[PDB]
Amino acid sequence: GSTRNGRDSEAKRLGVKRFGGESVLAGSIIVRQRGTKFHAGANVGCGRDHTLFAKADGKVKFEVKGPKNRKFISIEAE
Amino acid sequence: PKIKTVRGAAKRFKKTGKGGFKHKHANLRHILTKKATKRKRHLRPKAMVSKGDLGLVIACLPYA
Amino acid sequence: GIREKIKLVSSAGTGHFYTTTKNKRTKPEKLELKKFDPVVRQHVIYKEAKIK
Amino acid sequence: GFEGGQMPLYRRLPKFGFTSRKAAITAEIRLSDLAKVEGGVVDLNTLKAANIIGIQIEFAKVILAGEVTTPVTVRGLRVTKGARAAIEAAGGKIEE
RNA sequence: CCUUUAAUGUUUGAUGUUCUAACGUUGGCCCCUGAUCGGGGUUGCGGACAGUGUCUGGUGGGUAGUUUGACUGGGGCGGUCUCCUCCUAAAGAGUAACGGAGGAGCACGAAGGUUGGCUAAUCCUGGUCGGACAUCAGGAGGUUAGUGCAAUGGCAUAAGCCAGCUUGACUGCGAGCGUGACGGCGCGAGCAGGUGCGAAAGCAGGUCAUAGUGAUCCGGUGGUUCUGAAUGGAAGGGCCAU
RNA sequence: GAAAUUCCUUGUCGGGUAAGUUCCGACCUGCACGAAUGGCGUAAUGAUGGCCAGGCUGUCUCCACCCGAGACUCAGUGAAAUUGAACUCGCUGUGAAGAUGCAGUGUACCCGCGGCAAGACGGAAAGACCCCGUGAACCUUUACUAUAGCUUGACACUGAAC
RNA sequence: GUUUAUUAAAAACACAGCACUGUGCAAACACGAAAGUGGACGUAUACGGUGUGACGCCUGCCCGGUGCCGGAAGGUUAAUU
RNA sequence: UGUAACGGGGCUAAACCAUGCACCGAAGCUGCGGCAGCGACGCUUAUGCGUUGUUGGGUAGGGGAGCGUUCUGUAAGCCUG
RNA sequence: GAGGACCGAACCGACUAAUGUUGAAAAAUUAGCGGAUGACUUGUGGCUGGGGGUGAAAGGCCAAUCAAACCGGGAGAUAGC
RNA sequence: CUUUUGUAUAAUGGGUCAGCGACUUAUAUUCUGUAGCAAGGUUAACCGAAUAGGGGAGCCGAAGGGAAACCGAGUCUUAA
RNA sequence: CCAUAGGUUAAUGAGGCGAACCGGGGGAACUGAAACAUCUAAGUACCCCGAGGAAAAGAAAUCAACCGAGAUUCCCCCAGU
Ligand SMILES: [Cu+]
Ligand SMILES: [Cu+]
Ligand SMILES: [K+]
Ligand SMILES: [K+]
Ligand SMILES: [K+]
Ligand SMILES: [K+]
Ligand SMILES: [K+]
Ligand SMILES: [K+]
Ligand SMILES: [K+]
Ligand SMILES: [K+]
Ligand SMILES: [K+]
Ligand SMILES: [K+]
Ligand SMILES: [K+]
Ligand SMILES: [K+]
Ligand SMILES: [K+]
Ligand SMILES: [K+]
Ligand SMILES: [K+]
Ligand SMILES: [K+]
Ligand SMILES: [K+]
Ligand SMILES: [K+]
Ligand SMILES: [K+]
Ligand SMILES: [K+]
Ligand SMILES: [K+]
Ligand SMILES: [K+]
Ligand SMILES: [K+]
Ligand SMILES: [K+]
Ligand SMILES: [K+]
Ligand SMILES: [K+]
Ligand SMILES: [K+]
Ligand SMILES: [K+]
Ligand SMILES: [K+]
Ligand SMILES: [K+]
Ligand SMILES: [K+]
Ligand SMILES: [K+]
Ligand SMILES: [K+]
Ligand SMILES: [K+]
Ligand SMILES: [K+]
Ligand SMILES: [K+]
Ligand SMILES: [K+]
Ligand SMILES: [K+]
Ligand SMILES: [K+]
Ligand SMILES: [K+]
Ligand SMILES: [K+]
Ligand SMILES: [K+]
Ligand SMILES: [K+]
Ligand SMILES: [K+]
Ligand SMILES: [K+]
Ligand SMILES: [K+]
Ligand SMILES: [K+]
Ligand SMILES: [K+]
Ligand SMILES: [K+]
Ligand SMILES: [Mg+2]
Ligand SMILES: [Mg+2]
Ligand SMILES: [Mg+2]
Ligand SMILES: [Mg+2]
Ligand SMILES: [Mg+2]
Ligand SMILES: [Mg+2]
Ligand SMILES: [Mg+2]
Ligand SMILES: [Mg+2]
Ligand SMILES: [Mg+2]
Ligand SMILES: [Mg+2]
Ligand SMILES: [Mg+2]
Ligand SMILES: [Mg+2]
Ligand SMILES: [Mg+2]
Ligand SMILES: [Mg+2]
Ligand SMILES: [Mg+2]
Ligand SMILES: [Mg+2]
Ligand SMILES: [Mg+2]
Ligand SMILES: [Mg+2]
Ligand SMILES: [Mg+2]
Ligand SMILES: [Mg+2]
Ligand SMILES: [Mg+2]
Ligand SMILES: [Mg+2]
Ligand SMILES: [Mg+2]
Ligand SMILES: [Mg+2]
Ligand SMILES: [Mg+2]
Ligand SMILES: [Mg+2]
Ligand SMILES: [Mg+2]
Ligand SMILES: [Mg+2]
Ligand SMILES: [Mg+2]
Ligand SMILES: [Mg+2]
Ligand SMILES: [Mg+2]
Ligand SMILES: [Mg+2]
Ligand SMILES: [Mg+2]
Ligand SMILES: [Mg+2]
Ligand SMILES: [Mg+2]
Ligand SMILES: [Mg+2]
Ligand SMILES: [Mg+2]
Ligand SMILES: [Mg+2]
Ligand SMILES: [Mg+2]
Ligand SMILES: [Mg+2]
Ligand SMILES: [Mg+2]
Ligand SMILES: [Mg+2]
Ligand SMILES: [Mg+2]
Ligand SMILES: [Mg+2]
Ligand SMILES: [Mg+2]
Ligand SMILES: [Mg+2]
Ligand SMILES: [Mg+2]
Ligand SMILES: [Mg+2]
Ligand SMILES: [Mg+2]
Ligand SMILES: [Mg+2]
Ligand SMILES: [Mg+2]
Ligand SMILES: [Mg+2]
Ligand SMILES: [Mg+2]
Ligand SMILES: [Mg+2]
Ligand SMILES: [Mg+2]
Ligand SMILES: [Mg+2]
Ligand SMILES: [Mg+2]
Ligand SMILES: [Mg+2]
Ligand SMILES: [Mg+2]
Ligand SMILES: [Mg+2]
Ligand SMILES: [Mg+2]
Ligand SMILES: [Mg+2]
Ligand SMILES: [Mg+2]
Ligand SMILES: [Mg+2]
Ligand SMILES: [Mg+2]
Ligand SMILES: [Mg+2]
Ligand SMILES: [Mg+2]
Ligand SMILES: [Mg+2]
Ligand SMILES: [Mg+2]
Ligand SMILES: [Mg+2]
Ligand SMILES: [Mg+2]
Ligand SMILES: [Mg+2]
Ligand SMILES: [Mg+2]
Ligand SMILES: [Mg+2]
Ligand SMILES: [Mg+2]
Ligand SMILES: [Mg+2]
Ligand SMILES: [Mg+2]
Ligand SMILES: [Mg+2]
Ligand SMILES: [Mg+2]
Ligand SMILES: [Mg+2]
Ligand SMILES: [Mg+2]
Ligand SMILES: [Mg+2]
Ligand SMILES: [Mg+2]
Ligand SMILES: [Mg+2]
Ligand SMILES: [Mg+2]
Ligand SMILES: [Mg+2]
Ligand SMILES: [Mg+2]
Ligand SMILES: [Mg+2]
Repeated sequence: GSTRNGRDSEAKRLGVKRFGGESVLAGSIIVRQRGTKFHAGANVGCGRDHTLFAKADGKVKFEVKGPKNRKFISIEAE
Repeated sequence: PKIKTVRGAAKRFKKTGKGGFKHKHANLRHILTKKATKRKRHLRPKAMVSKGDLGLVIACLPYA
Repeated sequence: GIREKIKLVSSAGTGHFYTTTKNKRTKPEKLELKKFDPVVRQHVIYKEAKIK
Repeated sequence: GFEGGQMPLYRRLPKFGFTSRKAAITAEIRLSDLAKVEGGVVDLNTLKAANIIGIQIEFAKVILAGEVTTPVTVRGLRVTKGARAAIEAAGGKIEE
């Protein structure tokens, strides 16, 4: 006999690229994600594939804010 | 006898001032409607040959 | 793959064209859009034509 | 260039450009070359006589490279802006 | 001298008949000649046919040169081969098996941009036809709905639903970054030009995101302040779009 | 017609035998006979295939004796394959997984000669099976690409008249 | 009768007989760039090719496929022009 | 195939548990002597010397430094009846 | 006095068995076996040549060689083994 | 010895000795060392009786960018 | 019938051999392309004809580029352009 399985897709290398406290340059990707598990905070942008990236030089900061206890990433100016 | 150039490589690489090679990007010959303008625009300028490929290019082009 | 390629030709006479696709069975009417012509550097009307 | 059978680099990239016959008969002249000719007049013939340009060169351009410290007359060549400034400052002249 | 229409000296076309002089003769006779070869002569038969050369369509295992994939708990047979989603995967990334499960090879000038507005499923009760389920009203409920199509991650400030105006599904670029052995692929503020929506702050370089794909060569089409084998052109080539 | 064909199958029935997967005669349920890549018969023929019987016998029960030629001893002549090196035992275990050579243990004074082949994965031939190599050959064909031959027409050699 | 000289002698090959088919003679056919030669100093009661295989009784149905044979009104189609 | 499921002998501990102190045991560590690689610190006749720390198992393979053989020059020299 | 008639030596074969298998022999010996006036057998000489011959057909045979002889050459073919 | 994940292996090769038996040669190219000269370096064929000397035809280097025309310490891109 | 073909005689020449080099008529495949057909190997190997001490080629219906060169042959560059 044979199997009807045997397929998969290539790994997409998502996840956090710069962790809390890391110094980054403007433009740096901070996290790659499907949809907004993390949300964009101060000095952070959200791209068309929901990548969060730095809009200014500084240090990465994660926090939980708002009425829904959501996770936000911001850049602290250094 | 004299080493023979690989003529096909000579048609696709040119040596630059510090000794690298410039080349034309792939993917801009046809099937163009379905590609974004940003992608095509970034394929238009010539690029440099990568470090892992420099050896193959140099082997093909002894008189470059 | 029923959608067919088409070109949108500038009305400014520059020869500039964009390309796109169209479902010709459901929308037989010609596509017409204002788009930027980089030759004359203005937005003008562009009209559907055959792809070539 | 063989890579094990994968389309090799020199064939997965595209060809580009054309080769210009006029480039093969055009040469560049340095400022330091100007004093090397015989007689103080720089033209195609005197450069060829001094072995500065090849026998089949039909067009030459003087560029700002090296220095000129003597008055020279340049005749029938193209001169860059910087080279023209250097030649005139050294006391020469450029004739079309 | 223009529309049209009859005929021949007259040019080649196809058919048919006749002719002889090219050409055939493995019919008779004569000579070279002591010769069933050959040649010449003569006569009969055939005759512009046949046959051969060059070109050309068909047929052509008669003959030739070759091809006839890989993975694989041996090979064959069967199944598979690129792309996307989950799990295996050991809480960063990555991670194998002919391991466990599903999808793609598109769709859309609106299903895209923007401004303004809105909020689901399901059930209960009352109500003409009307019923288990149509539309109406109220209540409960709180996303159990929805998302153009798998699955996962998302989504109320909605990314879900409705409407007005529209073409940013713009052109040139791009700090910086991600991901690849490489070819490549991806995210991206911001700058110049021109544009749509909004009073405005602003948003817009396609679509909730992640599949919807094919290098190079060879050529085709349009454009072009490039090239142009003596020179001016042209052919061909380059560059840009396709 | 269960066959030079029948898988199931030693089909089933009859015959022959004490007993018959073969044989002979039938049945037909012909996996998958069949009419000139002939069907069904057929006297004669066959170093042809199968089966039965009489005769015959050392084929056998079950071997015995004998006659010769070797084998064995003496004299003369004088090979071979093979061979890393050998001071070249058994057993149980171990271990590239079936040991003369390791471990433990048992047995064993040194050396010939006639015999036998259980082992030295004994000798012989770079496995012929199987797989692999982008190896070979020769064969096939409605595989691909060609091509001799065969066939078509145009022009030439090739002319006249109606 | 023949055969795998050297592991197969046979039920294989051949065979007389049978049929189909080609061939009008410079025969078809075969060897051969060709000239020629065989076929044959033969001429359809002859010669080649193919299948079957003494003899006896026989040899049924199918021409849709592939081939061969005939047809040539039409469609398509080469060089050439 | 033969004890053949402590390696054997043998063992009632020479078995097992617990506690303790001795000892044996390797190319490990130390002692004594020697050689080499690398690095520091100083001398120096600038390429060796001294002091010091440390290193020195190796297949594919990379790097370094040498032995010997024949032939040419040095050599009509030098050794050799 | 016919006959691919019959029995059977020479002659031509090669069905069975034993032996032999570093042979007496690179295919034989021994005991038996088939044909033996024929499509028989044999001597001498001739002819056919390698994608070619010849083949009562076994891919048989073509000098102890045959699904393409032997010799020389391309030639140190190529060999991811 | 070889080959291997791994061989006392009952995997391979060798009866023994002696002699022979396998990374070369030419040209081109790049890198290292070393020597000469140095913004220069060097000649080829050839001439020459000449390892001299002549011969600088040439080749490499002192400039790049651009498909190219072209511009040039800049240039290309683009209307910028 | 003139003739021609044919026949006889005489004079002169040719033929055959040889290692390479040379001109001409024909002309592979292995191989490489990591398969293979275009292509390559290569106008090579090989077969054939002919010459000479050499052969062949040779006195522009050639190049160049608006300036000029001035038959053929051979060597170094140009340029692995
Ligand atoms: Cu036609
Ligand atoms: Cu003669
Ligand atoms: K006649
Ligand atoms: K004719
Ligand atoms: K033809
Ligand atoms: K054929
Ligand atoms: K497996
Ligand atoms: K297995
Ligand atoms: K995971
Ligand atoms: K919209
Ligand atoms: K809208
Ligand atoms: K990259
Ligand atoms: K063009
Ligand atoms: K020219
Ligand atoms: K052009
Ligand atoms: K039956
Ligand atoms: K049957
Ligand atoms: K029975
Ligand atoms: K038949
Ligand atoms: K019959
Ligand atoms: K028989
Ligand atoms: K019988
Ligand atoms: K032992
Ligand atoms: K034995
Ligand atoms: K293959
Ligand atoms: K063979
Ligand atoms: K027989
Ligand atoms: K036979
Ligand atoms: K007949
Ligand atoms: K009969
Ligand atoms: K009869
Ligand atoms: K039929
Ligand atoms: K038919
Ligand atoms: K027709
Ligand atoms: K030391
Ligand atoms: K001496
Ligand atoms: K005879
Ligand atoms: K044959
Ligand atoms: K022979
Ligand atoms: K052959
Ligand atoms: K070995
Ligand atoms: K091995
Ligand atoms: K092995
Ligand atoms: K073995
Ligand atoms: K070996
Ligand atoms: K070198
Ligand atoms: K050097
Ligand atoms: K510019
Ligand atoms: K070939
Ligand atoms: K190959
Ligand atoms: K092959
Ligand atoms: Mg995944
Ligand atoms: Mg293009
Ligand atoms: Mg010069
Ligand atoms: Mg005659
Ligand atoms: Mg074939
Ligand atoms: Mg071949
Ligand atoms: Mg396979
Ligand atoms: Mg299959
Ligand atoms: Mg993970
Ligand atoms: Mg982990
Ligand atoms: Mg791993
Ligand atoms: Mg792995
Ligand atoms: Mg997998
Ligand atoms: Mg599928
Ligand atoms: Mg809104
Ligand atoms: Mg950058
Ligand atoms: Mg602006
Ligand atoms: Mg406004
Ligand atoms: Mg798009
Ligand atoms: Mg949408
Ligand atoms: Mg979507
Ligand atoms: Mg082509
Ligand atoms: Mg011209
Ligand atoms: Mg011109
Ligand atoms: Mg049976
Ligand atoms: Mg039975
Ligand atoms: Mg019975
Ligand atoms: Mg029966
Ligand atoms: Mg039958
Ligand atoms: Mg049948
Ligand atoms: Mg019939
Ligand atoms: Mg039949
Ligand atoms: Mg039949
Ligand atoms: Mg029969
Ligand atoms: Mg019968
Ligand atoms: Mg017989
Ligand atoms: Mg004796
Ligand atoms: Mg064991
Ligand atoms: Mg054992
Ligand atoms: Mg003995
Ligand atoms: Mg014995
Ligand atoms: Mg053996
Ligand atoms: Mg083997
Ligand atoms: Mg083959
Ligand atoms: Mg015979
Ligand atoms: Mg035999
Ligand atoms: Mg026999
Ligand atoms: Mg005849
Ligand atoms: Mg004839
Ligand atoms: Mg004849
Ligand atoms: Mg038959
Ligand atoms: Mg019909
Ligand atoms: Mg017909
Ligand atoms: Mg026992
Ligand atoms: Mg013990
Ligand atoms: Mg204790
Ligand atoms: Mg010790
Ligand atoms: Mg130690
Ligand atoms: Mg010490
Ligand atoms: Mg150590
Ligand atoms: Mg060591
Ligand atoms: Mg000496
Ligand atoms: Mg008889
Ligand atoms: Mg015989
Ligand atoms: Mg006998
Ligand atoms: Mg008889
Ligand atoms: Mg007899
Ligand atoms: Mg031959
Ligand atoms: Mg056979
Ligand atoms: Mg023989
Ligand atoms: Mg062959
Ligand atoms: Mg060769
Ligand atoms: Mg060889
Ligand atoms: Mg193994
Ligand atoms: Mg061991
Ligand atoms: Mg042993
Ligand atoms: Mg061994
Ligand atoms: Mg081996
Ligand atoms: Mg051995
Ligand atoms: Mg080497
Ligand atoms: Mg330059
Ligand atoms: Mg001669
Ligand atoms: Mg090949
Ligand atoms: Mg060639
Ligand atoms: Mg002579
Ligand atoms: Mg001459
Ligand atoms: Mg001449
Ligand atoms: Mg003139």
